[PDB]
Amino acid sequence: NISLKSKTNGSVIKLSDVANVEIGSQAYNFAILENGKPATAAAIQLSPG
Amino acid sequence: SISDVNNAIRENNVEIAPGRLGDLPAEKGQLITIPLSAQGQLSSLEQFK
Repeated sequence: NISLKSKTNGSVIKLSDVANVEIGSQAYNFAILENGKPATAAAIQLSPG
Repeated sequence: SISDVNNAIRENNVEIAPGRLGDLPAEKGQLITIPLSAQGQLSSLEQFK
């Protein structure tokens, strides 16, 4: 419902009329299989010494 | 003014961000990804004049 000020006729349009708003991931780089099924994981690297 | 000579160079000698074509929040059935870029800057003396 963030209102946008049109420049053609001076209307009042919301954000949902020119876009699509959803909850999604921040970056879409990596994905993980584990046995053929989608999951997630984290890789742990040990310190020097 | 000299602030107008400075602003004319910033508009006309600009660095455009490259991007890709087919980045990973993508459609279903996309086969080819390819980088894209645009030459925004100037190169010689004749363009600067």
